[PDB]
Amino acid sequence: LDLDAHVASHGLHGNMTLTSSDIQRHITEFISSWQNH
Amino acid sequence: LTSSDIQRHITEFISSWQNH
Amino acid sequence: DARAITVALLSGKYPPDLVTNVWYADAIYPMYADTEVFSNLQRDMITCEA
Amino acid sequence: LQQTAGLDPSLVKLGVQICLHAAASSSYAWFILKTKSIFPQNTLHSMYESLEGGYCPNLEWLEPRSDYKFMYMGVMPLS
Amino acid sequence: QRYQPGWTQSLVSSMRGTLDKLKLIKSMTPMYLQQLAPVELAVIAPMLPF
Amino acid sequence: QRYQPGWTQSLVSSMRGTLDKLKLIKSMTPMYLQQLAPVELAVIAPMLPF
Amino acid sequence: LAEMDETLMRARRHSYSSFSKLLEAYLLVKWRMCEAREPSVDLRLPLCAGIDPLNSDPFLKMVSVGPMLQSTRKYFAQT
Amino acid sequence: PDVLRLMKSLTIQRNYVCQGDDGLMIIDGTTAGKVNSETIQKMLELISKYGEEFGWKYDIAYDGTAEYLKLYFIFGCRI
Amino acid sequence: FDSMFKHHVKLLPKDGRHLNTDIPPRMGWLRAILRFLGAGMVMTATGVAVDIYLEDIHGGGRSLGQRFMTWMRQEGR
Amino acid sequence: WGLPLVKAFGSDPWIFSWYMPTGDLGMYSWISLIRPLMTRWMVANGYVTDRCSPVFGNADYRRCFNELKLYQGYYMAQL
Amino acid sequence: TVIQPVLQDISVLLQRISPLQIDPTIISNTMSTVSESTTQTLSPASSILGKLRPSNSDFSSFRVALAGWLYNGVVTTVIDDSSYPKDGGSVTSLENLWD
Amino acid sequence: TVIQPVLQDISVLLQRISPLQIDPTIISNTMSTVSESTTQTLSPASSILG
Repeated sequence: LDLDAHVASHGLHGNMTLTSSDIQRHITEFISSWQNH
Repeated sequence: LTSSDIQRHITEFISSWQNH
Repeated sequence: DARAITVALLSGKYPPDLVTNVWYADAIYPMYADTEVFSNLQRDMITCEA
Repeated sequence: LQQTAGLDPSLVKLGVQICLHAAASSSYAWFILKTKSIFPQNTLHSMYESLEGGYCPNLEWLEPRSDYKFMYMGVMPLS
Repeated sequence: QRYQPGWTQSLVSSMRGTLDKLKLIKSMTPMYLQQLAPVELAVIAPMLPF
Repeated sequence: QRYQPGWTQSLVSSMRGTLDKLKLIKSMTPMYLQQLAPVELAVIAPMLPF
Repeated sequence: LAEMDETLMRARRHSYSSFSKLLEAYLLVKWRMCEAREPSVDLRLPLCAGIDPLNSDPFLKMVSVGPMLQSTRKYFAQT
Repeated sequence: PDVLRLMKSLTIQRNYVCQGDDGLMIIDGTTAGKVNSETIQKMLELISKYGEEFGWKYDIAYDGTAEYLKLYFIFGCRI
Repeated sequence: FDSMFKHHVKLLPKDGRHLNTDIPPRMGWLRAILRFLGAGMVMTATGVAVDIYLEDIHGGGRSLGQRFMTWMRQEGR
Repeated sequence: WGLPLVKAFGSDPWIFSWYMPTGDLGMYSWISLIRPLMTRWMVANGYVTDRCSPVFGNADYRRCFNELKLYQGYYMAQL
Repeated sequence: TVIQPVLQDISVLLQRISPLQIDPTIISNTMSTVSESTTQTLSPASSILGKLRPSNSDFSSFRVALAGWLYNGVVTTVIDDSSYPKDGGSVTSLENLWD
Repeated sequence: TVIQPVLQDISVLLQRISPLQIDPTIISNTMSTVSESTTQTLSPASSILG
């Protein structure tokens, strides 16, 4: 509770969301994979 | 004014894609 | 890409009732009417001439 | 359609011209019926008279063709 | 003997079954390559631009 | 022989597989400790405040 | 029609505590996203008109998943 | 003779797809490119003549485009 | 969608087997259901298709199966 | 009914695609995508409770959904 | 860049002349019969089916490889790096065995 | 308390200089391929990661 004072959010994994950067990172890796064969 | 083209619209997006 | 070569090696298939001497006789027929080779020969001659 | 699909205004003007001509005729429906094929006959049916390049997909029709089994291969450069 | 104990018993059987399947696949490619492909290449060769 | 009878055979197989995985891990650390880390320490040592 | 209206009003004015059992069951499952897939077709091959880079999301979904290359009637005939 | 060879190279189980009054004929490209358009034109004239003596009016289109069930394809792209 | 059902919705966690992600042997139909959930999650998001791995089931597989069977029996009333 | 959202619960705009499924499936999907943001938004607005939930932690969803009419809309969409 | 299109043209010609057709469904049908238990963490059949779909489903390197036999004087066809395991692999990993 | 900061300083100096860095995903990737049966109560691969 006091550890990670208020960002505790008991669940460790699965707490990620979709907001912005995940989309862009997926695009970058996808385009790299396309360009490297 | 600024009715440039549709082909350049297509190519500009692709150029955005290829950049890394 | 090897991973396509293996697929090609593993999944070849013929038409059900194949008679090769007929299939090839049909397929090749048109491709031996063209005159590209004969023009090429004259081109090589002119190259050596020049 | 123009605002939603980003149509070229020049073509939309031609469409409006056709609609107006239909209105100014003796019968709107009859006119539309008799002139329904200008856009296809002038764009789709007369396309690529002089071809420069591009890609065309490589598809294969397997057996039995009764099964409608097609498999995708790749792209072939045009000429 | 020094790799098998790391795998469960069922997985070994599945692996061997899959390998047997792959060995006896009815792929028509190899005999095509052995018998017909050379004929096709021979037919094509003189008409190449290069 | 006097400890494995308490365990299921599949569990024993999984344990052996895990140990084999751990033994053959591709960790580059021991090489770094054996070959390069002493060089780094030798380079750093004279410049220490202490 | 009055039956319609009163039923909808009854549904709206009421207060609830949960979704259907199926959705409550579904929410118990959580996943983990990872690295992107591999391209299914070439990125510069036109397949459906309008589905192009100016129409990003459909274009990306189509090139990541790939078009359905087999007719649906026969596919669901065996289901 | 070109028309004879073409017709003898075509069968319904391989080349013709029909549904109601709408049908499609596929001419497989030869190893030397694609079939000569003049031969296709004379064949089309033959079908047009053949339709009349049992009272069928064959509306035939040959413009380098594929249409089936009001779906339009050009160079492998559906419009 | 078929190939994406088959080879892009992984019902095993990437880091290895977890305690809750175990399917009871005679409840194999859950393997069919969870594929749809993975598909919905991957397709709803904007962008490219993404390889997805199962992470965790809160109540464990057995509890989910019991809830599903309860719904299956209670419907049609 | 299958129409995607644009931006809600403080999330980023245009993060959903209309390949969203309909009915319970799409609902579950978008909740799964934005569950953490939804929880933080819900807590920050005073919708706080003490009974920890497997899905929403300590968020008082049972009342926020009722007042946001989300339960009501979900249930009347099936009439 | 100069030579590759020649090989591509020869490949398409060979495709158009050959009676052979590539039908990947053979592998799916034959693997649809292998016996396995549902309680296993690993499944060889599912993995192998997953690994046989080429990137972009190009299926064209075969005809190109056949065409290359005529020009080994100037062109040396090789297998790309991307087909190899990234870190060299390990025989304990089934994926690497399939590779 | 007097010596511990010195060790921290040397540690960060080594950070700035070493070519070695850790990727924790190695362990997870290796353990992802351990063969085991889902009916077992105990999972060695899960326990070692934990």
